[PDB]
Amino acid sequence: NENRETARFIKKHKKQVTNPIDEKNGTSNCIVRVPIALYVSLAPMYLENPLQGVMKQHLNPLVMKYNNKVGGVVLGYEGLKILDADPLDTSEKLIKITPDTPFGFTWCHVNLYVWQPQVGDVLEGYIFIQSASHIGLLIHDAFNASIKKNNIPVDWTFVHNDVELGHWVDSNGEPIDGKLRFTVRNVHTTGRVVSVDGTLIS
Amino acid sequence: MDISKPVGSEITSVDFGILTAKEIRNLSAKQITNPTVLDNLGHPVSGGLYDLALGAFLRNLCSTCGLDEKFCPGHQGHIELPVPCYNPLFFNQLYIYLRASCLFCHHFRLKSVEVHRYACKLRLLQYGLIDESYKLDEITLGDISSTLLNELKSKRSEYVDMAIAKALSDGRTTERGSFTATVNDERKKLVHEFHKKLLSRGKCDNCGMFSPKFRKDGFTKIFETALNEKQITNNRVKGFISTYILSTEVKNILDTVFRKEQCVLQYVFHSRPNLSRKLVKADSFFMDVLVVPPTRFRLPSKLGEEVHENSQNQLLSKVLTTSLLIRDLNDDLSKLRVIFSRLMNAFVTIQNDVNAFIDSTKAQGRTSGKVPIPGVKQALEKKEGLFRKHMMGKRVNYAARSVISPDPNIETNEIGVPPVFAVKLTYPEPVTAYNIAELRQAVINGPDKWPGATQIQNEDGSLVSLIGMSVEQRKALANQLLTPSSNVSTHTLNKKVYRHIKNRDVVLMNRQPTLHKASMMGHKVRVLPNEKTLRLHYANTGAYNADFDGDEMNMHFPQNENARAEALNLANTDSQYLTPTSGSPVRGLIQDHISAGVWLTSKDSF
Amino acid sequence: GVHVSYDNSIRDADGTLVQFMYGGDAIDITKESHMTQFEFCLDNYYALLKKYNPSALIEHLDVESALKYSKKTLKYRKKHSKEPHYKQSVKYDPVLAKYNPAKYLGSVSENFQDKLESFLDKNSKGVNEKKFRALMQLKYMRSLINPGEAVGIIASQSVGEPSTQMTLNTFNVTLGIPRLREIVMTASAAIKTPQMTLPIWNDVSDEQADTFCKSISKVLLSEVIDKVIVT
Amino acid sequence: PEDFQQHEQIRRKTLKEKAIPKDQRATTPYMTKYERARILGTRALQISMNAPVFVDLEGETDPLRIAMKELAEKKIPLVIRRYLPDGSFEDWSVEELIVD
Amino acid sequence: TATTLNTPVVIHATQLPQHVSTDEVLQFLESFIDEKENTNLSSSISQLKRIQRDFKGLP
Amino acid sequence: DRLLNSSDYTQASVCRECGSILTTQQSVPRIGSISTVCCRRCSMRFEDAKKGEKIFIDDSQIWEDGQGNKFVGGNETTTVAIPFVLKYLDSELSAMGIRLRYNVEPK
Amino acid sequence: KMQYFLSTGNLVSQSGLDLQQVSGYTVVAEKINFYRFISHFRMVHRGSFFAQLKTTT
Amino acid sequence: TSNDRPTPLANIDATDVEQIYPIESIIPKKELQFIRVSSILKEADKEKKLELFPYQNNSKYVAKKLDSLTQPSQMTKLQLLYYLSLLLGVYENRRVNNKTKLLERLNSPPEILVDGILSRFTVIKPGQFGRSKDRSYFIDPQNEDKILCYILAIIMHLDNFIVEITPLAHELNLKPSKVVSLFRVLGAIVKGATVAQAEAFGIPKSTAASYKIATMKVPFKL
Amino acid sequence: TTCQFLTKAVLDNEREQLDSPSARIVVGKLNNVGTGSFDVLAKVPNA
Amino acid sequence: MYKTEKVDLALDPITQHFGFGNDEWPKEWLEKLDEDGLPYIGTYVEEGDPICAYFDDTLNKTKIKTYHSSEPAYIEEVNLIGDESNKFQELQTVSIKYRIRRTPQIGDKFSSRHGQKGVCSRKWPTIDMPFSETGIQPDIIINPHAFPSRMTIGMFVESLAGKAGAL
DNA sequence: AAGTAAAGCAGTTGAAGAC
DNA sequence: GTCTTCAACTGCTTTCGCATGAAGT
RNA sequence: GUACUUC
Ligand SMILES: [Zn+2]
Ligand SMILES: [Zn+2]
Ligand SMILES: [Zn+2]
Repeated sequence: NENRETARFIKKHKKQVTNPIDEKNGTSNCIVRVPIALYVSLAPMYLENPLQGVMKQHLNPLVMKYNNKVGGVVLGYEGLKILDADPLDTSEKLIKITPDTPFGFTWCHVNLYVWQPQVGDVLEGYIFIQSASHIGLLIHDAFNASIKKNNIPVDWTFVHNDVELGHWVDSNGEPIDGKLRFTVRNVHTTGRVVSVDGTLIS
Repeated sequence: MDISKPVGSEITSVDFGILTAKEIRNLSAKQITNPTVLDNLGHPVSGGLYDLALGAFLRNLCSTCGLDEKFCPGHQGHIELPVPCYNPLFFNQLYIYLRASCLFCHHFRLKSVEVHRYACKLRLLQYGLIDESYKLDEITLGDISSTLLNELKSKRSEYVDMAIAKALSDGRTTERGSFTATVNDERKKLVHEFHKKLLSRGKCDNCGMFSPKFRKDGFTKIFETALNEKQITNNRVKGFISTYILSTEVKNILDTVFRKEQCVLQYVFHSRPNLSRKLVKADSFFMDVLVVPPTRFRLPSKLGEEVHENSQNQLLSKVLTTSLLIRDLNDDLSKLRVIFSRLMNAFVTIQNDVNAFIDSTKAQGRTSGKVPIPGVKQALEKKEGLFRKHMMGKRVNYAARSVISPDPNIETNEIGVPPVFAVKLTYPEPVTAYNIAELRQAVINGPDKWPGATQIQNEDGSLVSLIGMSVEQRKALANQLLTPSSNVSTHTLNKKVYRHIKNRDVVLMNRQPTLHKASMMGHKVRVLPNEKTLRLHYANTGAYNADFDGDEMNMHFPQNENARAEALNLANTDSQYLTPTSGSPVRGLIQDHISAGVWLTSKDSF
Repeated sequence: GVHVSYDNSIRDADGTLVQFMYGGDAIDITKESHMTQFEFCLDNYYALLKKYNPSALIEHLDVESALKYSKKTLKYRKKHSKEPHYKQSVKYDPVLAKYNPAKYLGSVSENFQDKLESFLDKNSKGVNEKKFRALMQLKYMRSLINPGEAVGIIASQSVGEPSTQMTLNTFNVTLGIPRLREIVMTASAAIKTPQMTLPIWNDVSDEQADTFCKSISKVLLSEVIDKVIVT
Repeated sequence: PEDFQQHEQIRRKTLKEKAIPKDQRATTPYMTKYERARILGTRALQISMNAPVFVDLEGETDPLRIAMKELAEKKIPLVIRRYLPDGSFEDWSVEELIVD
Repeated sequence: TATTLNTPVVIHATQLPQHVSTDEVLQFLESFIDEKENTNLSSSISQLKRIQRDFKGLP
Repeated sequence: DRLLNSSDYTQASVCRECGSILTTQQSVPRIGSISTVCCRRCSMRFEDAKKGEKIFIDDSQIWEDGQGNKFVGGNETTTVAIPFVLKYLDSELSAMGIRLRYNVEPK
Repeated sequence: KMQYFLSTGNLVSQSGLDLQQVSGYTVVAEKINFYRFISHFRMVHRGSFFAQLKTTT
Repeated sequence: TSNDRPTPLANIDATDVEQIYPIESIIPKKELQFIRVSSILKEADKEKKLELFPYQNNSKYVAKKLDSLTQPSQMTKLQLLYYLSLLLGVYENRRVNNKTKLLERLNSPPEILVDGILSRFTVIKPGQFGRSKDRSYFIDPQNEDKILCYILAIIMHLDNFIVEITPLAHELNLKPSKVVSLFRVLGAIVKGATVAQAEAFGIPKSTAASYKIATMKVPFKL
Repeated sequence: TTCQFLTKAVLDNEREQLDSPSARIVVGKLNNVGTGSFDVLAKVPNA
Repeated sequence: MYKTEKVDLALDPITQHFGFGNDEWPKEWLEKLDEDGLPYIGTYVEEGDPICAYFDDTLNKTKIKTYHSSEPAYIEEVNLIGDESNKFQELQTVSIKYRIRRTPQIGDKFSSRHGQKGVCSRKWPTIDMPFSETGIQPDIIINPHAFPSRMTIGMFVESLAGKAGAL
């Protein structure tokens, strides 16, 4: 009964699908498309188009944020298909409406795009902001990023500016382009905008 | 209930259960040790009864939830006990096993043939197999060799597994198990047979020795008895083949016999096929902790001059101070007689305190109290049925009760209501282009004059009053009743205006005491700005069986247009013209219009 | 929780039933008005015919099915007509047993069609009888109990409303509240005054019944003693 | 997600088997008063939230009266889902249901 | 904000997530924008075209 | 509407794998997080949460209570319509030793 | 002590009195009717103990 | 080990009355070193010596103790007197929940002094939008019982440990019964005024028994 | 006697479908009788 | 009707003073209270109206104890009560008597000495009531339809007796 | 001071194969 | 014909526990 | 908690 308790503890944290390296292009293919079953309500104002109603209320604000079930940041939707409550190939459907609220309950599955960074992978990043203890990295200029002071190598140093942000000097002493290789350490989205955290030592 | 915010789930089935010694440790947030509710200076204490951990108390900031007394739903806590206690809610049930279980063989004093016989017939009875139930009993083919008993058990398994297989195979029953109004009769008859079993006879067929009989002390301290000469002589021949009972002894007894007879115990305490395959333990009947209700539910009530805490706080405080007395008791023995008589008395008094918290008709007969303190179940049943005060019928809001009066010139369904009752009672109505002309009038008038509106609510679910805003604010708000929402997060909903009353809505009426179908009727109202009391009809009093000698009925108002629909088509007076008892129409004028009718339709009238 | 389910059967909350159909007829009290006086509908033929509108329900249900088997049951029933149901066979179960009155036209009760054909037997009446038969048929079908009604509370109301008036002590046996409350709820057992009624043949006379009265009536042994003197 | 597929398969097979075709239905084909008040109430709360009406309103400011006006012309776009004591539903369409 | 009107009450993955390639996002997002252009979502369009200039060209 | 819509309507929080309404926690939110509602019965202490390599956490399950303790579990919880006297009924029946467990749909 | 007996209504009798009931001994005349004043000065109450008795003898 | 008391930690083995409760228990070392008040005893005008303290109101309670100390030989009596200004401001304005709106009243007080009061006398409320402005807080009535401790323990050192009951209840806007009960939790001994202590203030001798005062004797009561 | 009836109920740990109106009044969705013995659907043209 | 309410101070020196103090207090409610915190005599009071506006010693302000009922009514007197003692003790108990307008409206119940009762249905003037040939107007009207069952013929014999007893 | 009935108890309660 | 093992029995006593609708003081 | 009153 010792391992029987941990059997449920291990099957709730194991990641489903991993993102390996591809083409040795530095970064990795981490944009996956997970089909998910979504249980939602409707609105009587959009009875002439229930798929457009849920698309406007429960799907447009849904994009570009991190959720808890699939554990990533959604990057679009596709496969809008609704399910009926009786065996049918006609366009007309039926939705079980709650006898309490004017809204009806529908259970429809849709394939949602999502991007999830693991712990110990490699990603891209451009130059966004250069502070004394925080560099700005924008992978695909959509996902913000931040770094602490203890995740940078000892050789990498910073030099402040005098004319008009902060300058940086690497180990050898030559600047590089905006295209920057980067690793992933932590993720946080409960703030305003999604922002990932990474390290520079492997 | 606000029509704006719906419910995202449904409750369709409920299952009971029992606490477990492992979960009674993690269901709380902080222990309660000191036998005090609060110290001086007027503030709670740490680890106290009214602690800030299990909920807020007296507008304090909750230490665990971090909210006030308007958003924190409370928490849970418990108290650690030195010895596991009994339970009158279960003592009358497991005592059958306590008096029937053997003390040396740890089995039931029956034989494994009949124990497995009842355990197998019941193992087939959970599904709809009442036909095969009695078919299991009529199998007997082949002090005696046990090999033939082994093939009997294998025969029970090979038959029940086949019968259940065919039942679960062809349409008879599902995996969830069928339950009708007859299988409970059979199971209750079988468990009552288990109570009328060997318990009323002697020798144990598995181990042939004399076991002493448990002498009931009645409402605590079950104690053993002695034996006689014909018992001790059997104690001599078994060689070649008024004392109190502590809690740990019966703890080990029930803990061993449960794991020893789990084959019959797993179903004797289960009505449905246990899919999860739980493991019931002896701790299901012995109480190790006493969970306390949240402080928000234990607010100290006050009535005039007397100020005191909740009733449960007295018994719980007695358990607290006595638990610490028996707690510090073992310290004297640890740092090593009458102190042994004081720990046995501590056991009897700790018991006499927790069972006093759970029951009152058992413990101390004090002198003229005039009334004892309601601990749990006599507060859950004030006059044996408190469930009727709250669980059955609530104190319904939006009510109106006053004397009645008859009116003529009413077509059997109008109810004259005064403006003093019309201004208070209100009704919600969402805003749209559907009532842009009438709703702007109800808002521009206000609660001062009829027809008006009392309260205005926005899309975000906020409350805006109008009793303290002038007509200029009524104009600035009248030009805001039709306006799109702030964000798309509330684009589907709209504002709701609470208007007083109209001549088109439906209103419910009831007369006390109601005793039939026609004593509960709904009609439409027609206001009259004349006087103070209610108005009735000449034909409605015949159905209500009410008079005008001081009788007064109720005026209830529905809060939903669906309630208005069923009260206009179903609960309407026309559909209740005929009472469903014998076909006698309870309707029609009674005395004056017929006494004048005889003179009207007579031939001596031109 | 007992109520007429949507299959014309009184069911409980769990699903168990009480009877196959409400009183075998399934007509509401609010509509059991003129089911025994056919002179009313015959005197207002065009009146109720216009509001029932049978022409709108001719393409909706069936007519010849329940009428053919009704004539079969009427014939098989009228042939025996001499002996009660302890030897008469039930090969032709009633039209109510196989067909609920809510599916087609023709499914009626027994006393309804008996007193109907009795009325038609003593009726000599410019309206014909065919469309009047479909008229009363649709009228009887319209009075069918709406499935889903709380018939239970209606039944308890039928036994509770007279309880406010029947409260009277004495208006040999027990009557009123002590009898009604006794049989319904007190777990009826050996009662104070048990009663049984025994019919008698036509050849026995009252001068012979009292002989059995004295023989069956138990007499106390102490009621044959003048006085008990013991020295 | 495999266990979710098992729950999806068991609810699919139990729903299709629970269903009743449009020909095996043998209940009363009438418009009950309970279903009437049900669809009148549901239509009132549905139309009170800016729903697309199918019949022109002649200054009518009552959701229940308008709902009855929709019942008169059979423009009510609602569906009656009936139940049975054994746990089996029936798909009643208000279009093919006549009112008393 | 975290209510039954905006966020779905129940959400669970359907089956095993089948990983996809990289060049397919060009076909998906360009058709998504075309069918979209037929208040809090205009910025979503901005970041959608901002992630569309990456795998197609370079500023 | 006569019994539930009058005064006894609330939208409480019910958990699936615990079936309780009075046991759920409304913990203090983080400095940057808002609306952190969880359950205490379906949660084990973080000091015992350890490990077949050591698996990390996506930070969506980490949250602190008001007293400073740390325990992981009880994530999924919805909002259901419940009477207030039910919120007292399950509290009273739990006080006398009997446990209550509802269930919600789906799952 | 006497003020408490008249105020509440029940008696605190260490030994008890012959009558069975222990309550219903005093009333307050709100001075509404002179008829109530005279009738209250001559009240004849059978006893609060007979309030739960069944037979109407 | 009751594990908590509304009164701060006090010593029981001290020798002097002014040392039975050290000044370190009121202001820590990290905050006591930032009390730059040495440039205050230089001015002589009473109005100029009050327009720089963190608290100014329509009353004159702060100037009551300011009357009889000007020499740097009484810094300990004056260092807390400067703190007294920053001290009583959080009491009369317990309605405000953030430091930004509270700072609008206090004319530029030391940020480190008020910050330490929040960490030990208020309920902490975390938030990003809040912390961006300043340290948010809240005062529960349990803290209302703990803020009355520095009210009734520093005034002792100001008036040479003879505190009168009735004037303290008037200036603190509290009932005299609640003020007397606060002495008993700090460890003081409240009793009637003696024949000598009654003449020091000028109250009639016939009410010296019913007109109690406050005092504290050494050693501290166990 | 809900106390002793709770002893008989929890001792066996049965399953309650809250079908009866007495149970549909302590939790409740609509009812099991009258207009609460069924559900309502809504047909829309598009898919 | 009359409703005599009582207001108390203190339910250990005194903590409440009857009247005002020295701090600033909002004006415009002086029409009801005197300078000593006592009301006038012969005034009109509704809900939300100060009756006992007194000064406090603990908080040093003038709070208001008001009326809690709708009951638009008047007052009668302001009685001062106090206990005897050697050393004088300042009074702390004040009583006041009210008079409420019990105007006869509909809904009330009338009855005679014969047993018959009745509720006023609707107040109707002589504009349509049956007038007599003499000039008298019947102020009250009872239905003759109660005598078949209630059988209050005492009102008949006493109406004839009362007719002669006043004729 | 009133009714209705389930649970526990004890003296009756002795009843049924083999050698 | 006597020694042996083994499954009930019916009535007295104790107890669990009962039995309006509502409201104002 | 005790008493009182309304059909
Ligand atoms: Zn809390
Ligand atoms: Zn044994
Ligand atoms: Zn949980």
